[PDB]
Amino acid sequence: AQYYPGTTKVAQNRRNFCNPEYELEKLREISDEDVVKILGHRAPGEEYPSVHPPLEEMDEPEDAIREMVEPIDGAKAGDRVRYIQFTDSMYFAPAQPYVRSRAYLCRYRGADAGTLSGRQIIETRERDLEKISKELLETEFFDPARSGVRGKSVHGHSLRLDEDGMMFDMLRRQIYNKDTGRVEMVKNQIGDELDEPVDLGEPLDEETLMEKTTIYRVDGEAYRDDVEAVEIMQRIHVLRSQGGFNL
Amino acid sequence: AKFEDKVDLYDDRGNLVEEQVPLEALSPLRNPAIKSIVQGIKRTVAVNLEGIENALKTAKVGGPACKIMGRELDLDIVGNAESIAAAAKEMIQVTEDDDTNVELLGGGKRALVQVPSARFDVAAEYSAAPLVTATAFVQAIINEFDVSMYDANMVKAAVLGRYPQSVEYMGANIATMLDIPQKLEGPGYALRNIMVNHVVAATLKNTLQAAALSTILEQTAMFEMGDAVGAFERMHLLGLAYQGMNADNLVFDLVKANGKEGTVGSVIADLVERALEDGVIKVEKELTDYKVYGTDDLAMWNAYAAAGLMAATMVNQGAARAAQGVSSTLLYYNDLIEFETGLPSVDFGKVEGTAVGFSFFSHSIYGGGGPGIFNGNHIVTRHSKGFAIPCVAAAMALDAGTQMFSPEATSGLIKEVFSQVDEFREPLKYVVEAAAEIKNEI
Amino acid sequence: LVQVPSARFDVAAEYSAAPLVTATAFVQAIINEFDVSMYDANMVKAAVLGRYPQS
Amino acid sequence: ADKLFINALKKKFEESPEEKKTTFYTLGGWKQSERKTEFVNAGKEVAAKRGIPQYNPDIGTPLGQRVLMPYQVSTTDTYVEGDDLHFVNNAAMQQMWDDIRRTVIVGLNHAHAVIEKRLGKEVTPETITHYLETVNHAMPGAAVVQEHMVETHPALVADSYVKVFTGNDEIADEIDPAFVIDINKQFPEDQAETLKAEVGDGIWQVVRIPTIVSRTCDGATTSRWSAMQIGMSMISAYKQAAGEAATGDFAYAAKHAEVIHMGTYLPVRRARGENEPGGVPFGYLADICQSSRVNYEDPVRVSLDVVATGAMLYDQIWLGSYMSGGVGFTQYATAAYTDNILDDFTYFGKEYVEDKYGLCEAPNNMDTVLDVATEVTFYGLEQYEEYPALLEDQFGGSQRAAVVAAAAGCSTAFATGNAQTGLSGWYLSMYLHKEQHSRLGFYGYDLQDQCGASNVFSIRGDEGLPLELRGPNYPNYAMNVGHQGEYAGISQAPHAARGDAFVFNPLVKIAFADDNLVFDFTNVRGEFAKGALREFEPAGERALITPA
Amino acid sequence: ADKLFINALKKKFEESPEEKKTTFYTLGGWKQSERKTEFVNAGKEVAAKRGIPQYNPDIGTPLGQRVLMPYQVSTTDTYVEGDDLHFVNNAAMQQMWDDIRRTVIVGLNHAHAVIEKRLGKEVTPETITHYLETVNHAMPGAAVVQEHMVETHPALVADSYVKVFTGNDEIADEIDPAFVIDINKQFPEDQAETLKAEVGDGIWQVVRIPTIVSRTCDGATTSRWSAMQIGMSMISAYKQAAGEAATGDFAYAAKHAEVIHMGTYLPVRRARGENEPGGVPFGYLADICQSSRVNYEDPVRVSLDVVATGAMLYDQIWLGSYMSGGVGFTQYATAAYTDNILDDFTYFGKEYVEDKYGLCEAPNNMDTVLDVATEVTFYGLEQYEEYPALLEDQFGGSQRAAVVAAAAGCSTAFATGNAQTGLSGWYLSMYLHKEQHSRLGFYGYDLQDQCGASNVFSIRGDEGLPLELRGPNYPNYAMNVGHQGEYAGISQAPHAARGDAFVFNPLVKIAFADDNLVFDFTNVRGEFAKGALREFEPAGERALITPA
Ligand code: F43
Ligand code: F43
Ligand SMILES: C[C@@H](OP(=O)(O)O)[C@H](NC(=O)CCCCCCS)C(=O)O
Ligand SMILES: O=S(=O)(O)CCS
Ligand SMILES: O=S(=O)(O)CCS
Ligand SMILES: [Cl-]
Ligand SMILES: [Mg+2]
Ligand SMILES: [Mg+2]
Ligand SMILES: [Mg+2]
Ligand code: NA
Ligand code: NA
Ligand code: NA
Ligand code: NA
Ligand code: NA
Ligand code: NA
Ligand SMILES: [Zn+2]
Repeated sequence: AQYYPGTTKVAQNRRNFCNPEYELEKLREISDEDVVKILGHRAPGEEYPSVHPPLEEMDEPEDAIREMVEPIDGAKAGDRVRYIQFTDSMYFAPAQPYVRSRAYLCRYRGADAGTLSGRQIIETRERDLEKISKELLETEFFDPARSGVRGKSVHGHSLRLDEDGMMFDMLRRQIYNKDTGRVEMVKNQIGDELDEPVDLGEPLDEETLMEKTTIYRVDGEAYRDDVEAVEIMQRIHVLRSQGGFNL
Repeated sequence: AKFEDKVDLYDDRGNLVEEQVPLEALSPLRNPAIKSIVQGIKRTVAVNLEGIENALKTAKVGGPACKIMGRELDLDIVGNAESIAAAAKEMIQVTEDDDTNVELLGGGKRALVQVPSARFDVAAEYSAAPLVTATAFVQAIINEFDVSMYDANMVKAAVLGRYPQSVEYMGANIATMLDIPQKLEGPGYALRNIMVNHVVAATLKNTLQAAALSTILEQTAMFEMGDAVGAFERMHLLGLAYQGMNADNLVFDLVKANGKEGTVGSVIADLVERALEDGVIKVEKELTDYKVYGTDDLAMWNAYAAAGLMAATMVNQGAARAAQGVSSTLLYYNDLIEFETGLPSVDFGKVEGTAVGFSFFSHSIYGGGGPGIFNGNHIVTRHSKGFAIPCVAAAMALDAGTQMFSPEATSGLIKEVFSQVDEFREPLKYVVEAAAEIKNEI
Repeated sequence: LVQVPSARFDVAAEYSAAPLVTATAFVQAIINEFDVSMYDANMVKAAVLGRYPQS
Repeated sequence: ADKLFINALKKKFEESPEEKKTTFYTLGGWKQSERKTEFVNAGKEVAAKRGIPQYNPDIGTPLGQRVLMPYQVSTTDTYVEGDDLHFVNNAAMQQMWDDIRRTVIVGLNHAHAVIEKRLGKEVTPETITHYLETVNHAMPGAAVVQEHMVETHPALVADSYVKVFTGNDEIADEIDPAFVIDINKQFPEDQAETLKAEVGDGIWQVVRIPTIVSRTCDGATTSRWSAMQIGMSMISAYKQAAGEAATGDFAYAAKHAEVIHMGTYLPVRRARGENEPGGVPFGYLADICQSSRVNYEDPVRVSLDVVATGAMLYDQIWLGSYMSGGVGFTQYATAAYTDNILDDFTYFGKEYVEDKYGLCEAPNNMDTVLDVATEVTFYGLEQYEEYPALLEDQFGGSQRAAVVAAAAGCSTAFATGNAQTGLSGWYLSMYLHKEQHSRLGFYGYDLQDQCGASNVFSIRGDEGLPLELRGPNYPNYAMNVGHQGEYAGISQAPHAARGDAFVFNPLVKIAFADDNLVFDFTNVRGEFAKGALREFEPAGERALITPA
Repeated sequence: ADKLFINALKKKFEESPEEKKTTFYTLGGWKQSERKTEFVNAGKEVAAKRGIPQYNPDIGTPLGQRVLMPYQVSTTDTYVEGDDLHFVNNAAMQQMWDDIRRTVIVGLNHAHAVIEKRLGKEVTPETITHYLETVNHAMPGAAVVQEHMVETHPALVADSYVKVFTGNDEIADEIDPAFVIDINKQFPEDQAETLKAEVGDGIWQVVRIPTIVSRTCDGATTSRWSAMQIGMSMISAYKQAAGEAATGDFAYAAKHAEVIHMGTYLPVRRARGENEPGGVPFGYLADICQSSRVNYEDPVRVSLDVVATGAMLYDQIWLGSYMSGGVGFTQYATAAYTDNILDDFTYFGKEYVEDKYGLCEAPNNMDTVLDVATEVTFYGLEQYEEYPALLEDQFGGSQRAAVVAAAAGCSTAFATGNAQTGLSGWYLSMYLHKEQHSRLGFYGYDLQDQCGASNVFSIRGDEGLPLELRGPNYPNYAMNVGHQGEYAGISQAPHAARGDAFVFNPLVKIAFADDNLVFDFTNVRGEFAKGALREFEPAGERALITPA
């Protein structure tokens, strides 16, 4: 698959996030229990709640589509659908909203992704969410200064940074420690205090953010100078315009 | 003979039924099984005799939490259902040998009614079904128990609700798949104002049949709306064929290839390859490490893309067994395919647009609700001309119980009655057989 | 005088196919007759069916 | 001893009410009236200020060749000129409609199951109380989640709030009582037991949006505004993601699945959305009126407080403005709530029925209709004949038709305990009146009354409906003055005689049993009188955001 | 030399607008704000008076962890907190909608033919003047024919009147000038000439009903109320029987055959009658705005005054209350009329077009769309990238998408002289923006925008419409913020550049050129500022009939 047109680093980064054969760089190590804590859907060692009985206990219509489509594990068990939501700074976070949804539906099964300017969300079966969330939090989808895990009060994608280079958070869920140069998660994604904070590592430096970012900007690589990318967007406009009139 | 296209038709098990069928043998305008489905939906009514009896006995009539103290009437309706239904049939039929059907269900608790075709032949629209049925059962109940002149109005209120004070049959104990003509978002929309849950209920959650019923209803509405006239006709017919009728086994074969481990993205890659393989698209231009595709048949590209879209829903929502993500799949299938190819997405952006608002209005505070309450007449999902809703029906069919407003909650009376009708329940079978049968008349 | 074929009403719920099929056939025939451009054809639509769908 | 209207007639006229002759033409036209004088003076100031002629007593014909009468607001000792009962000039009447228009009833029963079954969280009286504190900040138009939100001024929206009710006394007791409509305090004991049985363990919100917004916008705004702020408050109080799939189930429940509008939407020729007067059924209007819970030993008073509520809303605001306008229909309505005239006729009929049958003890059939409706019709018409002052007071035939028929219909329903036979009695009254005086109402008055008898007991599609379900959109009733409010009264009549706690909807009955409303629904005619005297203080005013 | 939004950014923040870092969290939360501090104290007062908790700053999340900014109303020197621009807190905004809602345009051409042909009487300037004196007595709610009528207080309905206009200057000169909208006084010479040529010898009424009635009732009341008092005034001034068969011809003329509503009625899911915001087509909204007749040498200013008009009406009051409610949509709309930001981007594109093509001289095709819309889009998004204060000001992506595309679409129409290619430019701007920042608006923002390109030039049933005829009920536009007001602006754009007197209806354009209106439509952004400062005096208040 070719994913996206363009000759900038941005365009290559966009294609890499989508391509499931591209190995995301791992930047940090997070325990399974700290993933569960950050999500906040259940307490570590709490059984998964269910919304319906396991699939093997139900009597399903004879349906060749059901037969051909293998259910994710949480679907088989009847887990809740739950979510994780990120906000990405326009000051060169590595992932960005449409890049996430495009990449999620290329890499992950059974995904409901939503894209907004200040928040991007994925909803899926709880046990499967916990596995995806590990990769979203440990790899270069995430920087602990320029990205944020926020289930509410998302303001900050478009705001100036604070003196540490951290994105605004009304609820201050991610705290920069001047002593280590590292960020800790002090609250879960909906803003409730964690018993013990989670180490999210050090913010990427300026030059690494520039190399990895998927936003176009005049002080990085401008979209207007990615002339092949612009040309395809203009082409789609024109062909949609003509098809709606006639074929 | 207007169009040269031919398609191979399959069943919902992926087996070939009939090869080389002219495309127009699937037109709503020509195919007798689509005519019979539409005429059927117009004339079929579900009657809740148990509900009528309970409404009368408690004096709870005329809408939610309404009651009239002192008006209670205790009538053994379900106990005398045979007599009442036979008396009602006498009034509903035009002659003794016509196509009137009245059938008792659930030990007399329910009745399937199909009002005779002759009444619709001299009717402007379809409201004779509920109104003729309601008055025949009101009169049959009054006649059965000799209900007095002074009390009979309570029987009317238990059957048809607060109408005419309300515009709708508010609190009625009858139900139809169609809704009143006043609620059309535009002229020509009636066959779109059928809840996705009702479609899934009638087809018993068989995914391909639900997709088929939904697509037949949507694309037939596109003829009534005039959208499938002249320049656009062929686009709509190829959409019906490839997206809703599993033409050439394209939907079925993409699901087979992506069902075990695939994602939206993998279906896309298979579809583009297949469109390439079949000559639908070809490389028009090379940019830097990027091929721009072109097509000399936009309508056929659209149809192939549409078939890919259905299969990506079945793969994505099927893998979750949870319908909510269909809004996402309708969006990013189309978003991704445009940047994959340089060609316009399904319905030239209109699926994608529908999917944007549908996502909003199914994950926010401002309206809509779950996927099953939407339909082609809903303000959120009317915008695509037949290429979005059939995916929703397929996603709700595959839901394993994640919804509060599920078909069981919204559509239980529709399911019990309308699933009895063979052509409603398994439309893909009947439509393919008819098209084979008229195949040399085109 | 236009009489839309009965077979369109046989698979329709109601009667609006008459105005809608007639309107679009004349809109497209007028556009095709004079080769009205993509940019101006929306005027032929407004002249035939008016303010619909805003009204 | 005196008929009840004798005091009013004596205040209006120098003659005793029995006298047949009087003096005209020498009262000074408009100059006899304090109110017309105020208006001429104001017209001159208005015209000078804006540069366009306006109110001028010399245009058209010269008012006040006869006595311009004061009206007694029935059950009070307030007398006012009729202009003071025009809805435009009477803030109590405007606020009565705003209080209905801005109200919606919204269950918490489905919402609480979304919380427990989809989200997997618990619901308790504590969580409910937290939610109610949250929604009582949010509902007036203030923020709970986002940063940099701008908000409504709390003082402009002080009348907006959310309360709950439930038939489960133990749950009701746990919720903070600031937010609870207490059924056991507001209703006499037998009524309370009925209502609590109807509601059972359901928990229902009564939502009122701000009057200022209802006046800027429309009735169809109310359920939307309510749903937005319920949705925000559910997100906040129960910790959803702020916008996930399950949020949509709260939206659908609050806008559609457990919502009770005050009115349903109308057809295109009279296109209106929800919560407009024409969609309010007669049985809801009877239940909005709260006379039932305070005056429950006097079924006449209860019924005629309902008549007053409906005559004002349906004839003055609805038919007289929304469906027409201009000077409009003040006195077509005031006939039913002034001078104690309806009260005298209806107390007669109540006493007739009581003495002959016992209330609710007549057979429910045509023999009772013929008996009671005829006897009360002849009684009312005979008062007009014996008191020329009474006939000069209710000068329009339409006014007399509605008053006599309302008494006849209400009395017939007091006998049978059934509204439908009450309605038959109304129509028969009209027919007898027409033959007796060789006139009835205005040119188009008895469209519904000639269709009337045949449609009382019909069962056909747009004809048949129990009276409690009918309203202003019942086809025969959709156009004309001098019927709808009296029909609401006849709907109330049998239920008042029976001692029923509600006529058609127990949720609606409890929802207006709320002392935080601006209008006092327990004493409608008392409130009309206070507004006439310029003593009622409405919500919605913009004084705080305008110059001094 | 500075960009136009630079002063505003310097007012809001201590940093220079180009600085990328700032300080959060130590501003005192809501205590930094005068307005939030007023609201906190008001919430305490309210809750203590009524016995129910209300506004409380500690519910939910704590506002004001960042700077709560002042906003410059564009084209003014007035800076206010956003709360002062919420329609609930701004009487200018409420009155702007009341002045539209309460207006109907009613011909006199059929009526004058009834008089001459059916009654056989003469019509002259003098009879018309007599008729207008009569209807200016009656329209506010006062009587002309019957005895014992009760009437509206003239001071409560001082804002109700009737004026006329005509294209025949010699006829207009013979009607009393108190009643005449003088086209040659109100419009520049070339515009006057165009408008008079459209009207010709027709004579048309502009009828305004009382704001107090409009707020009590709804938009669909206006044409009814109008017809009632037109009818009474025709009876009085032309000596009909008061109620004969020919009377009905006047009624049908005034309600149906020569009536111009401000908005058409809406379908059932958003059921509303006439003269509600959703029925007002974008071309009429551009013509209601009176910037065109005063700012006719500056096509950017005309177009952006239309944007302000429509963003407030369509997003704050219509989508943000009638169709939703709560805190609502103030800053989704303020983004298009504050801080001179849209102005900076649109003047940029106007200058670009003027320098490259000449206004109205580019070819009307996709090549121009691709050129102008791309260039302006890239200009506007660069400003957000160059000025971190700008991006923090217009913090929501939807706001940015609406602003940038409005500039791009107006600029494209400036070049072609045709709205339809302007609209194509709007959608292309969204597509470029989405790819550039990998984000666009809120979850449901680009439903219309992804359908957009294909439906610009479609001719299908519910797809194809010139932009001037589209409005809030065009199917793809029926739901979402951040578009409708901008589309009204793009409809104005090509006409402003051409110097046309009107966009879609010349009667509507003349109807709002009336100095007796309460709101000043020649300076919409000025009026919004006045209301924000609590200096606007609206009509419709009840102070005269309530206690001091
Ligand atoms: C022009 C009409 C026909 C029409 O469709 N409506 C009229 C006029 C209208 C105007 C009169 C206001 C004004 O004087 O300028 C208003 C106020 C409606 C409006 N436009 O505001 C009205 N009628 Ni009328 N109309 C009334 C009435 C009636 C009675 C009055 C009978 C008499 O003996 O005085 C008669 C009908 C009948 O004979 O039964 C009637 C007629 C009429 N009604 C005759 C004119 C009669 C005349 O020339 O004197 N009204 C009434 O019966 C009571 C209420 C009263 C209404 C005002 C209010 O309710 O306070 C008023 C209701
Ligand atoms: C719960 C929702 C989902 C829902 O359907 N609507 C919400 C909330 C709602 C509430 C918020 C009121 C409150 O705080 O209690 C209101 C005011 C509507 C109402 N009920 O009055 C609103 N949104 Ni929202 N909403 C807005 C916006 C936005 C932007 C904010 C992004 C940012 O970085 O701050 C995002 C969407 C986006 O990412 O593109 C957003 C989301 C959201 N929007 C998320 C909550 C986000 C979060 O948790 O912080 N709005 C806007 O971008 C600007 C205008 C602003 C609206 C208020 C106004 O116009 O003045 C408000 C419009
Ligand atoms: C979709 C529809 O909601 P329902 O699905 O019908 O509940 C519609 N609301 C909306 O369109 C709300 C529009 C404005 C608020 C959303 C902000 S973009 C309605 O109330 O008629
Ligand atoms: O004279 S009419 O009966 O037409 C009007 C009644 S107000
Ligand atoms: O978060 S959402 O895009 O659903 C709401 C925009 S206010
Ligand atoms: Cl084709
Ligand atoms: Mg590990
Ligand atoms: Mg004496
Ligand atoms: Mg005597
Ligand atoms: Na006296
Ligand atoms: Na006079
Ligand atoms: Na009408
Ligand atoms: Na003031
Ligand atoms: Na500064
Ligand atoms: Na707060
Ligand atoms: Zn209003």
